[PDB]
Amino acid sequence: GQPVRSGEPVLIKHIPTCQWLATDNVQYNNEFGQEFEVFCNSYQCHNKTQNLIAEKVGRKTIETPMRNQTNQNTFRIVTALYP
Amino acid sequence: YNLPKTVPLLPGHCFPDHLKESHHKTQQFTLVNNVHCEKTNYIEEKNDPY
Amino acid sequence: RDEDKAFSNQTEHNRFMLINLERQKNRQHRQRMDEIKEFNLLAAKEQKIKLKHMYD
Amino acid sequence: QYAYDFNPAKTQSLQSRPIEHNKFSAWTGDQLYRTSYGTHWTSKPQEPKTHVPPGYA
Amino acid sequence: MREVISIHVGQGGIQVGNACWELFCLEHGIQPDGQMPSDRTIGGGDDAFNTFFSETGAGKHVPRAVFLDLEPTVIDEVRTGTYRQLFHPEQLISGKEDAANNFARGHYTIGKEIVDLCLDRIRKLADNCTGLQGFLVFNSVGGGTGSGLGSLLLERLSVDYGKKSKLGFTIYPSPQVSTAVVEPYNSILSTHSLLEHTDVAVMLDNEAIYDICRRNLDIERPTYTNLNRLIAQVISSLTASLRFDGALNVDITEFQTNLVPYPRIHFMLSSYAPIISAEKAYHEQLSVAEITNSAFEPANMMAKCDPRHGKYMACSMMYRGDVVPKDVNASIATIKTKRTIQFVDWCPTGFKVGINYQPPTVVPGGDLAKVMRAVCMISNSTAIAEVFSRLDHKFDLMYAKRAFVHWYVGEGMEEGEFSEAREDLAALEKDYEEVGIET
Amino acid sequence: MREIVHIQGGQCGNQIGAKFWEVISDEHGIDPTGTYHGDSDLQLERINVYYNEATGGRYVPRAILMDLEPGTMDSVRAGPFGQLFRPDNFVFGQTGAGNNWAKGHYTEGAELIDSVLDVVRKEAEGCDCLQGFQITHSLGGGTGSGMGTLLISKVREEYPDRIMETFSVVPSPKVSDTVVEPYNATLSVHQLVENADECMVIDNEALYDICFRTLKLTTPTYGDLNHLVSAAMSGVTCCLRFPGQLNSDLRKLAVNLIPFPRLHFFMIGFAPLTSRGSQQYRALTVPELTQQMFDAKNMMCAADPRHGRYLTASALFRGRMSTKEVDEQMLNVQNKNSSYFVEWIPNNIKSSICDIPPKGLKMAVTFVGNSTAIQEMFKRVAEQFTAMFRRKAFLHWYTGEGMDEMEFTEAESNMNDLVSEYQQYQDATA
Amino acid sequence: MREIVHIQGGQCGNQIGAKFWEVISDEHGIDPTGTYHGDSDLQLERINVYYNEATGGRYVPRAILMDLEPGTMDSVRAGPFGQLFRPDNFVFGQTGAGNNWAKGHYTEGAELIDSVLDVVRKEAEGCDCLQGFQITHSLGGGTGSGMGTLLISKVREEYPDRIMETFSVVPSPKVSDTVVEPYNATLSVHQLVENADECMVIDNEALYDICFRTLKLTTPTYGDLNHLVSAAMSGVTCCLRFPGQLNSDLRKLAVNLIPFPRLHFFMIGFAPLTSRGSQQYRALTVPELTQQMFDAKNMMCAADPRHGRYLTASALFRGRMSTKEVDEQMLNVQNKNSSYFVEWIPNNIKSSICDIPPKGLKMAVTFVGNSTAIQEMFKRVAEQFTAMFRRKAFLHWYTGEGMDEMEFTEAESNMNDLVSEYQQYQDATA
Amino acid sequence: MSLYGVGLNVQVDRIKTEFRLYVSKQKGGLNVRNLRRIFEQLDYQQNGQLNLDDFKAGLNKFGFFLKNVDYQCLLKYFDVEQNGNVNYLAFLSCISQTLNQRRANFVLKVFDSIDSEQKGAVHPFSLAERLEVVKNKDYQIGSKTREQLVGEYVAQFHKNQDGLITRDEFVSYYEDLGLGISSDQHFIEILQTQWGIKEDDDLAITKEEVKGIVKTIRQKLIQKTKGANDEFLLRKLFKEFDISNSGFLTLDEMNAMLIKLEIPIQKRYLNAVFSQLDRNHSGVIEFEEFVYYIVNDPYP
Ligand SMILES: Nc1nc2c(ncn2[C@@H]2O[C@H](COP(=O)(O)OP(=O)(O)OP(=O)(O)O)[C@@H](O)[C@H]2O)c(=O)[nH]1
Ligand SMILES: Nc1nc2c(ncn2[C@@H]2O[C@H](COP(=O)(O)OP(=O)(O)O)[C@@H](O)[C@H]2O)c(=O)[nH]1
Ligand SMILES: Nc1nc2c(ncn2[C@@H]2O[C@H](COP(=O)(O)OP(=O)(O)O)[C@@H](O)[C@H]2O)c(=O)[nH]1
Ligand SMILES: [Mg+2]
Repeated sequence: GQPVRSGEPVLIKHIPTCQWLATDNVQYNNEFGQEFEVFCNSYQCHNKTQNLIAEKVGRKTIETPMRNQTNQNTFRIVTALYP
Repeated sequence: YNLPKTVPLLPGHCFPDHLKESHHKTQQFTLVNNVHCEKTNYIEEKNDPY
Repeated sequence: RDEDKAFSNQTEHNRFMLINLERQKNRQHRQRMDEIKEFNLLAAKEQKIKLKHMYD
Repeated sequence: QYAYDFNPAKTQSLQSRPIEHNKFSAWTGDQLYRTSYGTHWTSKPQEPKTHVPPGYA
Repeated sequence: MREVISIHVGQGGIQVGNACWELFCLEHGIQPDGQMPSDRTIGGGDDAFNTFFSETGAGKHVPRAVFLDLEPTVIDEVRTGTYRQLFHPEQLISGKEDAANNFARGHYTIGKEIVDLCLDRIRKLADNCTGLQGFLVFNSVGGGTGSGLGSLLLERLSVDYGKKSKLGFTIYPSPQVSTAVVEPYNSILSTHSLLEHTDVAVMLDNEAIYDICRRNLDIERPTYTNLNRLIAQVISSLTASLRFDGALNVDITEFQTNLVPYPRIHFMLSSYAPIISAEKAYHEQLSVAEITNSAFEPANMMAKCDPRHGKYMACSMMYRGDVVPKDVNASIATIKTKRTIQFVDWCPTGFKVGINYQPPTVVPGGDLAKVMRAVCMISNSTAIAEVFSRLDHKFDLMYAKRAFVHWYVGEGMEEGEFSEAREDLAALEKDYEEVGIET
Repeated sequence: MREIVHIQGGQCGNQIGAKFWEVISDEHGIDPTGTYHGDSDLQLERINVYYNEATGGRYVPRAILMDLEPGTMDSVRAGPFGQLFRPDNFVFGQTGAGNNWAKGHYTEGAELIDSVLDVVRKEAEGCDCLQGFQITHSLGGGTGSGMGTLLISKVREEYPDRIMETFSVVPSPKVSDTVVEPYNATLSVHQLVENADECMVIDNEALYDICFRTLKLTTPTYGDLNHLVSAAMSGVTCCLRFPGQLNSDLRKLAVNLIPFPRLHFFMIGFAPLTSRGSQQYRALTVPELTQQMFDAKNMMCAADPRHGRYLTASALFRGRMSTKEVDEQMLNVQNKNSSYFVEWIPNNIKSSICDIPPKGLKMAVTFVGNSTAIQEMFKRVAEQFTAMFRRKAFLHWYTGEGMDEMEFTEAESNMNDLVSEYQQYQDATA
Repeated sequence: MREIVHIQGGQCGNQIGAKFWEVISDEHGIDPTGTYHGDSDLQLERINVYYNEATGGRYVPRAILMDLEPGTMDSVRAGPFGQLFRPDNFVFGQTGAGNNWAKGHYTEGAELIDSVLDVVRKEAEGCDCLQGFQITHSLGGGTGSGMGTLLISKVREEYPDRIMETFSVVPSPKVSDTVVEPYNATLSVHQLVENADECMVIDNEALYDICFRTLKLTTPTYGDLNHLVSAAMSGVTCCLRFPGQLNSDLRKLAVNLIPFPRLHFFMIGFAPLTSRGSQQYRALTVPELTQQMFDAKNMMCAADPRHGRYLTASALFRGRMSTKEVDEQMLNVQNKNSSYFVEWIPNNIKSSICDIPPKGLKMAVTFVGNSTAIQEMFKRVAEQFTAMFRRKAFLHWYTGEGMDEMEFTEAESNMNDLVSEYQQYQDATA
Repeated sequence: MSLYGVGLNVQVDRIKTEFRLYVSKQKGGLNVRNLRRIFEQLDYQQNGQLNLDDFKAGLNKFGFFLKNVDYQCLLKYFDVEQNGNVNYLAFLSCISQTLNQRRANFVLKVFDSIDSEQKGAVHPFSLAERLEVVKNKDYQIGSKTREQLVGEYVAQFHKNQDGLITRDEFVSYYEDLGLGISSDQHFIEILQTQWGIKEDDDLAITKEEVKGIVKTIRQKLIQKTKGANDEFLLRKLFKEFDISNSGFLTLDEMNAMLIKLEIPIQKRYLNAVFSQLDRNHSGVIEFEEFVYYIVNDPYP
């Protein structure tokens, strides 16, 4: 419910899949030189957190995320410098 | 719509909080000469030129 | 109108959950801050009584 | 968003609300109004008498 | 209207009183003059101090305490010390000649000229109180005027007031550590005298506290000032329910009604947790589950007695801080399950819990750490029978040759008191044995 | 018309009454200063049941608070909504009870109860047409279990026609809050079975279980426990204050719930209750309400209902709902679990409907049921009492006030006979 | 309306269940939040089969997640699509089975299954007319095998009339994960024969072969393997949720597939399957589909059906098509390969048509058949069991908690009769 | 009933439904426009504010009665400035429908028929001439005081400063009349009988008809040739006659193309499926999109 500012890192996620848009150092060949690929994947941290036992005791809730992510999901919107 | 601005109290939703600096109890009720009496707090006036 | 009543009434429960979750998130933040408070003074007092034990 | 509030309509206590003043006679617009006559034609205290009949005692 | 009047007799009582009364002054915000801080300027003054302090009408506060001693040295220190203007001038009674470690001196010959003066002062303080809950007494059993006057005052109070509750924080001699030579003689004589005159007695021997400071507070050379600070904390938690609101309040009168199965069985030993320095406080989380377990450790007790050698008849514990009724219940259930701790058969329900909101206060220059939870536990058990037996053995060792008895018989007491006092103690030794066997 | 006066004693009684009066003030839209600020007309028609009227148009509850010590009274006066109670309704002593039934019933409460009896007499004569009394007290405490029981007895011979209601916090040995609790519990039960018209047992273990497994909140408090108790209290009497499809007061509840006069011990439960993190998945339907109603873990007592047979039960519904749906659910739950209901009475469930739901909700219900499974608590209390009385430990404290062991023996025998006759109907068959 | 509940046991069942619910939600267009966003109205007509309605119009799956240790369910909750499952449907212990059949069936399963049995009983009560159950678990694990098969026994006793399905992944001996595989695989089969209405055998070797040879995937992962299982699972009940020219539920398949009650072990296949580099060059038609359907390399089991005789078979068709070609294709393949079909049952093929194809494809076919070649899988399991059992290796763990060798003897004894029963109904001729 | 939060919206909705039901049931001389012309007499100063007593008196005069509590909810909702007085203008702003499109279509065409000289305004006597002609066959053209004698059939409307009525009010009066009547067929019959004009569209193609038509198309193709084929067959017509090779399909070409494969769709039916298929609205559709929708679509 808060306005989105231009410039800071953000996240873009698909609503039917809950998968964050991502891009990695994966080579791809095309007429426009060499460029990488864009796909959807959640680059979450590998370490597991005992969320289920936390829920039953009553310490945390589902909507609040518990696992960090890697910066491959970070995107930024860039606008024009001059009017 | 008309959504309530504040949470309504419910069997487990009041949640009293007790993180104060000092939990002191004031002696407001006193029994003297086998007669009940209480302090006159919340009632005092201050002054006026009346 | 029955469909409208269902949507209008369930929205109250939606707001209801958000209030509780937000304030509960507030309470833990304050209580955690009070735990930082305790070890703040204790850390100082450890370096305090260390010198006092050397003398007397 | 916010917690639960106790006082509705923002009713300030009369303790700080202005000061006592000369309205002690608010009810006594009809206090020396007897009802043996009266409340038969009038509802307000009767004027001081100017004339009396014989044997007024 | 919940006032307690404390009695401090002997050097042990007075030196405990100094540490005990500096905590109350700081806890309720009173400067050493009895006056509130000059600047202050908050408003809405709370008269929670009425439990211990009394208002003079305009200005200072005067404690509801009395100090007794026959040697003038320790009192003169108080009258010259930091708190000279706090106590009333004529509520510090001082004698001229010491009792000199003799029970008879302070009970028959020279203690009768002082006991009249104190009873006059006690009546004036009691007449001032409107809701007097009871009396607290502090005395050292292994001393002359400590046990002499202490026994005389308790006897006089029994007929002067009667049903008023009286609590006793005695200081019994250590099993092996000793400062005098004739402690067993006046230990029994005092114990027999106070056997039928006190309501609740707590053992406060010194060697246990020496071990606690070394083990927990990392102090290798403690002093009596350190010990008196720990004892005062026990008192503060014990009476904290009368002046700080809590979820479940407890009263002084609700101690002798639960921890005393029989009139002759009123001896009990106390424990306190967490007694910890900030060395280990920075690491431990100090949860309510952890503190309630540490209170039952025999090494953490305030008396040189092992509860593992006897049964538990009743236990009362008080929680202060941010405790929750959830975890108090859960941890207590675990204690009942533990096989290492067992209760007597005829007492299936064996606890009493008190909850208070005020966290413990910290004294500047003190040794304890600042915490959020604390528990004080008072338990009556059968294991106290061993301290009497060991104290009995030393008395029988001396009394065979009638040593030191001429120092007593010539000071107004008869020879027969030694036999009956020993006779009375002997019955109590296996009296604890009869109550502890299964039906 | 058919108003009820609220009288309470003891620490637990004072706290429960404070929470209940706060809940009632919120429900009726009364500000902390006592001035009506409701928005609908229905919140003013029946305000006379609980609130009196003073000058200036303010309302003061007809509540009486008693205690041998003013500690909890002092604590509750300074709290929120503490200004509603008039100072003349506060009666207090100077000594205290000390968790002693003898002290609270013979030597202190007996000499102190004159003033509170005067106060309750004044209130009863002041009210237009009294409907009954209700009690909140603790059986395990001294002053409560003594003075409240003695007051119950006295007001019972004085008003033999009015109804009686009690909310007793019976002790559970798991939380051994007081070592001398069996004596007080058994004596209070012996006194209560003779006079009390309704009894509702409340257990801290059941409240803890509810607050831990249902609400899923990390820091339970006596505030939350008292809120649960107060919601249960208001649910049973909502229909007396608001209109509905079927009206049912306390007299009708007793009539439709108690089979025999000595069987007047019930268990209560409130629905719906859900966690913050699980409310988004549940629905709001009468079948869900009634399936949570009969869940064993939802009860406010230590007694487990599926170990016994439901003699009679009653439900009081709040909100706009359908008679079809409610009575079909009642019939279905009665038919599918025939082993859980006694056989020689058909249709042993009563339904009541109120059109006004609690604020912030659309449907609610309160369940009161007389089940033969409560005998477990009585048997456990009696066995602890007899085990601790064989050695007659702690008996001298009670004997010092002139009591005699003949009364103890008679109370134990009455409790045993109550347990025997209460178990007899469990195996009874036609 | 003939809805089905889902039970997920073991580590494999949790992973199989996670992907299956992703496909079903996709097939009905359900977002991870729970709000319907489909394109056509047919996706909402029969949504009640798998989803329960909640507040706000969201849908929740009626699936129960069960495991002794919550390590596996911990990862699935935090990942995508971890929000659909209601938190009340997760049950977990504190120890874990650790590939010990008896520990998960006698010691830990016994004291834990009370909770999960209550939950599934509630779910079956809520539905108006239950249609059947389905269980996904593993016979090579501890929690999947022991506590998983015990719950089957309990619900079978309580619901003796409903149909039950199991998607059992019996591990293969070519490459194995657990060294105690023969024990807990053998015991589970003995308990599964007399309680499961149908059995759906899945082997890891077949899954790996399809990906490498048919899909030509150089780096397959369990995510790919779980999808192939999930695709077949939805195809079995596709006609129950969508309209079609011929209707067939789970019960109808049971009638036309099981000649005798003990012969209820099927083997599955799914068509079509092609790589991305070959989609353009292949035209999808009914003759093309039925050719891959009967190919032995396509089926989900390591058992080669060419070594036995097809007792019965059933084919489910998805997608719009006429009926003449479907009828004749089943006829022609029956005539030309008569050597692979037993004779004493004429026309042993079942055909069904559904007109809603899966997303991304125009036509799909799910194949379930009863073949005597499945006896070979039992033979090698008994072969490995007796080789390990003759030395009593690893037996101290099984008999350390009350299990006796008498159980092992009958477990293998029951297997021999099943192997013999299939062989007798393979050479018999009219 | 416990109007704590959303309850205000529910109860006022109940009141609005009750009022609509009442007015629709009586169906007769009473009208919503009759209510507004009653309020201003009680308004006195035209402030737009009325107290609870006057508001209750006015509603009771119309013949509408509610609960004592129900009146409180209306005041609480419609006292926007919290002066203790309801806003009858706001009350009449609600419980007013926007009129159905078919009703709007019929009322607009009648006004167009009356106003053949396209100014958007109609002289009052011109209307009253028509209302009198339809009512009898012997009225005759001439009358003694025809203007004032026949103007009583009109002036239920209102006129602007010029003296002519506007199209805006002509619709406005009829949509006010559309609250006492809740039957579309009865409304159309009343209007046509009043105005001597009965012209409307027969029907519109429905989603069920579109689904049936498209199922007919997709099934007819399958019968031809084999499963892998018929995509080439569909593309073959476009190859045979798409001269410009642009790749766009027109309505005329699609109609003729479907004529070739023994599928003679009606023009109205063909328009409906054509309009449903495209969303760009230029009248041209890519052939690839058409063949995709026809062949490769999981849903009907
Ligand atoms: N724990 C503790 N014990 C003390 C303290 N001061 C004195 N004692 C005890 O007091 C006992 C001896 O008594 P005294 O200190 O001489 O004072 P007394 O009890 O009045 O005896 P008299 O000398 O006859 O007056 C010693 O055995 C100590 O155990 C103290 O500060 N802390
Ligand atoms: N539910 C609930 N129980 C309480 C509360 N306060 C006290 N209790 C219970 O009351 C018991 C003690 O009662 P007590 O204070 O001795 O009663 P009293 O002697 O009449 O004042 C404890 O076991 C508590 O469980 C409360 O606010 N809520
Ligand atoms: N098809 C499939 N099999 C799996 C998956 N994860 C594990 N397995 C198989 O499960 C077997 C191990 O089962 P195990 O975890 O011990 O079962 P549990 O003890 O009941 O939880 C291995 O042989 C794996 O091949 C999966 O995601 N898909
Ligand atoms: Mg000395």
